[PDB]
Amino acid sequence: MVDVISNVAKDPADIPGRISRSCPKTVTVNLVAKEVVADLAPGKKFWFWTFAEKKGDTVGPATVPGPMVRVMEGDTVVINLTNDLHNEEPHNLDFHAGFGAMLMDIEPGETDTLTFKAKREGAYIYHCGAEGMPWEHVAYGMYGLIVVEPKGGLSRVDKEFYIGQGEWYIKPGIEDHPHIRGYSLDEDKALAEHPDYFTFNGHTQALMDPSIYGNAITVNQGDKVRLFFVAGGPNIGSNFHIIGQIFDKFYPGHRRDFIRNEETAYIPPGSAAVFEFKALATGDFLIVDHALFRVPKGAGGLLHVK
Amino acid sequence: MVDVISNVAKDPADIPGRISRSCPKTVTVNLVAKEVVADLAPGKKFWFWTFAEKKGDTVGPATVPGPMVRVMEGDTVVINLTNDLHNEEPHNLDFHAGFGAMLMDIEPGETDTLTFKAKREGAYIYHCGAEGMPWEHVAYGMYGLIVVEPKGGLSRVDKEFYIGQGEWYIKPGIEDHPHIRGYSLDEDKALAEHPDYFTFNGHTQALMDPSIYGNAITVNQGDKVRLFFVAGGPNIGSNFHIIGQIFDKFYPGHRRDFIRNEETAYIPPGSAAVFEFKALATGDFLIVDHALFRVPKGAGGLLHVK
Amino acid sequence: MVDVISNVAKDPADIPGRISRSCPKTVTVNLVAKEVVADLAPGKKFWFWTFAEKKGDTVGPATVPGPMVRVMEGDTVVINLTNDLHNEEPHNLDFHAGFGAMLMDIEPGETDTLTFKAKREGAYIYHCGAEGMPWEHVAYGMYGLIVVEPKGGLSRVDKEFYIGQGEWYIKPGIEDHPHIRGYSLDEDKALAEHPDYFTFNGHTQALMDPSIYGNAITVNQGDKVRLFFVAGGPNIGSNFHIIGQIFDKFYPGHRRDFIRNEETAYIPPGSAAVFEFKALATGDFLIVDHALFRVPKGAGGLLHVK
Amino acid sequence: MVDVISNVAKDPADIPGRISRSCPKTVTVNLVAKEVVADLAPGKKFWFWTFAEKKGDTVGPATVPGPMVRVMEGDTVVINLTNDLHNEEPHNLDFHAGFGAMLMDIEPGETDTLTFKAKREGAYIYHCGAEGMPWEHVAYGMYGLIVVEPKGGLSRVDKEFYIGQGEWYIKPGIEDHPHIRGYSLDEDKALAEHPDYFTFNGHTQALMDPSIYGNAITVNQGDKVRLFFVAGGPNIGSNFHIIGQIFDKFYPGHRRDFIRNEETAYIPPGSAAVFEFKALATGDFLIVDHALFRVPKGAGGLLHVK
Amino acid sequence: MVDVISNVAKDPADIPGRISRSCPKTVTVNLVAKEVVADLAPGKKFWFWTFAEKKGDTVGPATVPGPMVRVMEGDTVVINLTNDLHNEEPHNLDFHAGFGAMLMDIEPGETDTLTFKAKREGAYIYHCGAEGMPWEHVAYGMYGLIVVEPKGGLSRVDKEFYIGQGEWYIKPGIEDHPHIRGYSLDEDKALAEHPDYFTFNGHTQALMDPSIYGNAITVNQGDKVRLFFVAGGPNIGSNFHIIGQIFDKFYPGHRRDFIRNEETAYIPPGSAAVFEFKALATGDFLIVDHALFRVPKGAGGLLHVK
Amino acid sequence: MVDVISNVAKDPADIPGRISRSCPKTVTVNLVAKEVVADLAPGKKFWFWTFAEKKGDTVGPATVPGPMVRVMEGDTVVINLTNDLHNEEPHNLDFHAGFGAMLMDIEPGETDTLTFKAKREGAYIYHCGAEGMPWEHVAYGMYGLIVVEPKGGLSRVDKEFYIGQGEWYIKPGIEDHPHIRGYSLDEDKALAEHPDYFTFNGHTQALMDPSIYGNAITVNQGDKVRLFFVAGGPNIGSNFHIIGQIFDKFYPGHRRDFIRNEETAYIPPGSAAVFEFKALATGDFLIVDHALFRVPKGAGGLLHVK
Ligand SMILES: [Ca+2]
Ligand SMILES: [Ca+2]
Ligand SMILES: [Ca+2]
Ligand SMILES: [Ca+2]
Ligand SMILES: [Ca+2]
Ligand SMILES: [Ca+2]
Ligand SMILES: [Cu+2]
Ligand SMILES: [Cu+2]
Ligand SMILES: [Cu+2]
Ligand SMILES: [Cu+2]
Ligand SMILES: [Cu+2]
Ligand SMILES: [Cu+2]
Ligand SMILES: [Cu+2]
Ligand SMILES: [Cu+2]
Ligand SMILES: [Cu+2]
Ligand SMILES: [Cu+2]
Ligand SMILES: [Cu+2]
Ligand SMILES: [Cu+2]
Repeated sequence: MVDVISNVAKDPADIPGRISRSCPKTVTVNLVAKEVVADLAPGKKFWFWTFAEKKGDTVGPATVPGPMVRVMEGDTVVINLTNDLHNEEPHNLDFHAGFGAMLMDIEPGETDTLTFKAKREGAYIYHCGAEGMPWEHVAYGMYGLIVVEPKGGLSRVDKEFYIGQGEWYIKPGIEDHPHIRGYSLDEDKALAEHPDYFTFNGHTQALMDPSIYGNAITVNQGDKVRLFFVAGGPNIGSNFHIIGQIFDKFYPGHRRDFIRNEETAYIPPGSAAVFEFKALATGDFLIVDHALFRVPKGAGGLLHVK
Repeated sequence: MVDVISNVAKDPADIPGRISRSCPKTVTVNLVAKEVVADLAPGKKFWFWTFAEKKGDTVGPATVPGPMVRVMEGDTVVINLTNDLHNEEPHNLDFHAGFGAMLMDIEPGETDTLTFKAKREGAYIYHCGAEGMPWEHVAYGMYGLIVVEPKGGLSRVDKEFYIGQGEWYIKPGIEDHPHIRGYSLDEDKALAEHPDYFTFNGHTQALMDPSIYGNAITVNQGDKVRLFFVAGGPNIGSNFHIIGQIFDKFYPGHRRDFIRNEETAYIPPGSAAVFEFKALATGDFLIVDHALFRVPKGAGGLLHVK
Repeated sequence: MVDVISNVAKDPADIPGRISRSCPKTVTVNLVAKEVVADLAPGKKFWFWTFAEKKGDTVGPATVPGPMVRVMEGDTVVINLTNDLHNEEPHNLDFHAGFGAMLMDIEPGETDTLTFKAKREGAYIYHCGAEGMPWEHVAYGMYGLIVVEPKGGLSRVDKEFYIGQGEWYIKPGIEDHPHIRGYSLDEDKALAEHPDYFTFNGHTQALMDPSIYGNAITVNQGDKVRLFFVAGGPNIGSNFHIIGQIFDKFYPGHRRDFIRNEETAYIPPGSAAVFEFKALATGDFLIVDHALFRVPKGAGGLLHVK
Repeated sequence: MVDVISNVAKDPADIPGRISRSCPKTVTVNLVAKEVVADLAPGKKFWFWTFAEKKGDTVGPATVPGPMVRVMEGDTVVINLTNDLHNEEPHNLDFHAGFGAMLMDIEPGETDTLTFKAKREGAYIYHCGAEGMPWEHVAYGMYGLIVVEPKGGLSRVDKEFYIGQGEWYIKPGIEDHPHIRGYSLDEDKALAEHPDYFTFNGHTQALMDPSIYGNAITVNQGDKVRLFFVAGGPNIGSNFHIIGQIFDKFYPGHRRDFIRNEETAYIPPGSAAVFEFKALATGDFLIVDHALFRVPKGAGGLLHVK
Repeated sequence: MVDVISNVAKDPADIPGRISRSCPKTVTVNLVAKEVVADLAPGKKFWFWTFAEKKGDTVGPATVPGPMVRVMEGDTVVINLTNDLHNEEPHNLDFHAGFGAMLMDIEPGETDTLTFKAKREGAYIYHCGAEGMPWEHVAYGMYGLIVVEPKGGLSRVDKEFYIGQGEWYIKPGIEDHPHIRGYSLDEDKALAEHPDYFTFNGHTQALMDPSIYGNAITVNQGDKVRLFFVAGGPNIGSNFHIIGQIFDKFYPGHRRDFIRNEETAYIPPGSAAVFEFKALATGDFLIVDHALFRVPKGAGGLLHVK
Repeated sequence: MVDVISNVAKDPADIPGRISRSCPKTVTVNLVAKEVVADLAPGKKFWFWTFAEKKGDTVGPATVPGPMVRVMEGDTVVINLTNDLHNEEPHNLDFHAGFGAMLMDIEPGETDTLTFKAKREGAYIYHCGAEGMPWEHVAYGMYGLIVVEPKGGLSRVDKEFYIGQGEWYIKPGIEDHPHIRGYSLDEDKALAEHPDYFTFNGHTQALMDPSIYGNAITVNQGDKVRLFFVAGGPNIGSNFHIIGQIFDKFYPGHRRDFIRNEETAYIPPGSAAVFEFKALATGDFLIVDHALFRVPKGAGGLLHVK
């Protein structure tokens, strides 16, 4: 029987450590595909397909976006994916950071390993592309961010965070688990690109609710901040912008190629990027897609400066 | 009782003077938030929320986009905002050009001053973000462009213009002023991102009608032209392009970071940018968003070369 | 009476030869506007307005996107357009690569020549803008790509291809040719930006069907690949991305201005660009817009690496 | 009767203040041409022609190289030159930092003003070019350094110093002042480019003797150091290098154009340049021209790191 | 019997025409090696070995430096060298602009052709390297400048000039032509690098004497000036500098690689370079090597600004 | 008693292996200071002070320039210097590649280790600076080249070589070893900068004599060649140039900062640099300082292309 948890919100501080090395290495991460029911919005239970990071023998939590992977250019990257036994649909990986870096569909219970070399630096998206239906798998929340830093790592910053944006089309009733009163993917609404809710880090109120990481992204005044951003979509890009903030550096792919002083950057679906800004002003600031009516739909977050 | 004027179209030549100085200064502008009824489209009266520039004791006209602000990097910028006495909803400022450069909601009648230092160069958007509902306030037309030029100013050009694009969702009847037969904002159409009309400089026929600035943007052949462009949205970006024209320089944020020879540039909502092109061909040329069915809806302008 | 052919799919290998010269020249191409009925999707006949390239006395085939034009910066470009006698609506050219490079509407039967100098390098779109209704003419498939290479030509690559993306709004019945059972343009669906099908190179299954250029784009492992890409629209841009591939170079307009290591690039409607990537991984790879539900609608292609 | 002082050594710390402004200004300096007898080397009295800086009503000391002038690009530079009453030969100015920035020969007693605009940034040499014999006038020590910093000034550093290198050809006996037992310029040795002594800051032991600025150039470990360097010549350039030090930045003329990590830089006679290096190692370090036998001849200084 | 002419001074305006083409071509020049007696200095007859340019059937004059060659990058360069019948020593060519671009020693009377492709842009020196003794042949004045401009040519300028610097060691008596009372090369003085005279364009007073090209280099105020400079040596480089002038651009080899705002540039012997400066100041200005005692020896020229 | 060998010529192919790693390491080299008598020129025995590289238990040969050291930026460099027991004067190291990277004078017999971090990339000189008389120690031949390559190493080339230039002042008789008939350093000639011989790699005929490395530097046509060059001096720089060759890249200190297409580059004494060129022409080519009378004095080498 399916697990039913409060939410799949991803902490935007659960980030691997900064890179200060030039020696290539074999970086290795353990992932587990987890089908879960949880609140998408307040009062709305949704059937999620998520990624969870396994450390040692311990696993979870299940989140949207998935766990942030972090490596250096020239490293060898090993992702062990497991498909939980209590899942329904099969799953697999697809890393934009690698050349032909896709796994083969693994059945619930089986576990396979994906090995690939990260030979192009940048922020990339990774996702579930199983059954040749990447649309359906991403739509349910199976997407995360991988960053390949250059040799020596990116310029050091005071605080760093991770945000994944996505849109959701909800149909009441789940085909499986009919006992559960909650929503399932809507093909029609999805095909028509007419979403109901927008989410930052897997929840409509995530980054807006103190209980659900509402004060999670907080920085001291005068700090340099870096933001690893993904647009999971699966259809709508993000006109990303933070109120009262100016992006000193913006690079979608390479550190060297960037625009200075961007206010709002269009991040297309299925793409990741890096934002850099100094927190020169104190107080609360609203993180939002600048398609503003999107914000009421949940494209709304909160940055704190002390 | 509400004022009812023909239109809120903004002259795309009402531009402050070019900057040729390196001495920082305290540049100061007087704004007044003005709720007005006027033609959005021919035969359609709409309830606008606009910005107007006050010179000396004289104010107006009320326009969309709002008045262009123009400063140098390192200047100190002072905006005195006034909320007219005959307004309904409260208002405030939000400048993308400044760090935590937001005012506090001022009530109809009261007047506050916003002081901020412009320490990042570029073209930025400013707007009304009052009542924590920037979507509603921008949707009614409360958006304008500010440019922070580098020290010495941008490279001199023969002719310069100012264009703000926006989309509108209209509901017949205004909740207030029921006597007026005209349209008010539609939450549903707005939330669904399905606009009825598109406008350049606050009117569907603005830049297309000789009476309403139709021949306003005219330049001599062989001239260098610069265009300060804003995408007010509040939801739809602009695939900006001018027929028979090639953009020699395009920079969304910094002068140094630009692409040469762009044909169509995506300007996301809540963003401003600078276009530069030589008028090497004579005659009439259609300024349009390149989502072409948008053009019938009003995303259509006119450039004249003599 | 109208011609009725199986499809208007464009071979993504029918490309002019690479440029290795610095001597400017007068490059000349013969085009013929061809109204045709053909399969848009399997089982759906659509009324197309296309461009065809005339070599010597021989013409055709009629395709979407139109024939790729290819010149050097400083060349003199001569396009002879002919409007077939059995056409209905008038037509003309509009080249984004030239300054005021638009023809005048030519009637079915008449033939005019467009001469222009290509003095800005880059990948550009060209299209039919006749009757002052570029939306209607582009919507029916009258769009192609022109590239102006720098002097010496772009860096040489092993394999090169040409892809035009577009979206379609279909209404059953053609106003003309009522005898034909097939679909015509839908103003309403088009104005609302709610397309039914998406196409790569003029067909929903083109680049997916072995019969219809399905294995057309095939390259040997370790090859450098260049892709000339257009977004015909006429309303929807393309979040272009190829699965298992990383773009080493991406330039929308100038060769010099580009971003390294892009995964997904937003190509706005009415714009063309150049993608460059090494085929370091073997096997099949899905070419798609990353608005993934678009892929089921036909935004789906196939790249083969041996 | 001539003045006879111990030495004309220039303190390499008597430097104007750093520039942190972008507002152009009229910077003004008062100079006085001073013929003096002093020790060139220990036990060798030489007849010097020097420049001295007049502050307020007070003047002196007389030094080689002359006083460092320091301005910003776009400033207006005013140099009042005075030729002392007890001088013999006439004198004038010649600034490499200005376009046609030469005075006219002023007679002993008379005083003229040189006004010029500094519209090209960089480190330049200035000198006495009177009587159309710049060789004779420079040979006697009439040379100094002027730097035109960019707007905003050069990047700030912890410690800054000023060094002028020169070579000397000495003939016993002065034509004038026969009573004095000391040396005068040797035409023959000078014409043959065979100097006897080399000097840093006007003395053979200057920068080597604690009494004569020997510990004058001292910096704390980990400090950033900037060095304003002139090669007075008048015939021999300087293969400038500091032992145990690496120049992180070296620019002869423009800040932007520089080589990173230079060990020894050739500074041609009649040229000035800027060296930048971090003092990462403690202890004493020998400043020298790398024509090493030059060092015994006096091309030898001392840098201290604590 | 040997010819005896007044001087071998080269007009610094006898320059080929500017290049405004990108089409490679086969540029061809006819040279004739001419041994001549003439004034090196006033009252001093010297035995010169020079190059002369043959146009059509007409040849001469014989000059130092030799005739300026001027081509575009990618051209094919053909130099027909002739060794006059009344010469003594054999001669040949050696172009620094070409890969293995050396002729074979041609005997007096015989004529050979040198063909080479100019595939690296820049200013280069060419000279006589015959008998494996390039020192002896260059010492007598057999050196000239070749420039390979990029495709399109260098940026256009108002006025352009050509200057070759050299030093001379003179021995009274010529081994051949004993009847002539004049000077021949001195091995000892030459080997010891102790020259007697310095020359600009083959004469000590050339560029200083109105009769001998003294007012030859004259430009209008506000003009852009370009200078093609060679350092023939054969031993001493030139600390080139023009009084009252600042070099806006200086490139020894490639147009792209240059330093801005140089005052004095060291040009090593056997090297050529390009100087660029605006003539913003009127009047007379002294062109000189900044080894100033060199100027009395003849390293002295004259620039006029009106 | 002193050793007496034929010559101290250094093989310009005895070069450490190319670097293809980014992992910092502790690179370690064993040096031994060796006083030796040998032929400077044919028939002239000179008293040399040289460096020799000790591999394992085996040492020698003794050469000028000393052994080439080769490391990566960020490595830790360990040089064990030994002063042979049969030496007279004490010795020490001085690396331009390190911050305060000087040893203390070690007595004949004693052995010390120099540890330093190479944190600035480039080609540098190292030498003996013992007894505070670097002039005397370098003059006798105690100088070599160290290169700090960037992470990943310099771009790979087909063939690589090592050349050290120097000048010599010789006095007959050695103060020590009076039995030996040969020459010792001349203070006077040295102080006056009037050298007798010039040498490439420690011998006048080295690189010119088949027996003494005359055909040592040989490369196949079409090969890319890199040259690590030092100017030991100790007084005269090198106007380095190779006949029939063009330097595609020239960097004195940093790989990034370089000039393209240099013909002759001035390398000041006490400096090292990197030259890069393609061997597009076959046959013999003369390597020389372009102060051509220097070539007869021994500044003459030989490059072979097959
Ligand atoms: Ca990315
Ligand atoms: Ca902007
Ligand atoms: Ca383009
Ligand atoms: Ca300078
Ligand atoms: Ca050159
Ligand atoms: Ca170096
Ligand atoms: Cu899945
Ligand atoms: Cu993807
Ligand atoms: Cu408002
Ligand atoms: Cu905003
Ligand atoms: Cu048409
Ligand atoms: Cu178009
Ligand atoms: Cu004087
Ligand atoms: Cu000077
Ligand atoms: Cu000759
Ligand atoms: Cu040469
Ligand atoms: Cu020693
Ligand atoms: Cu040294």
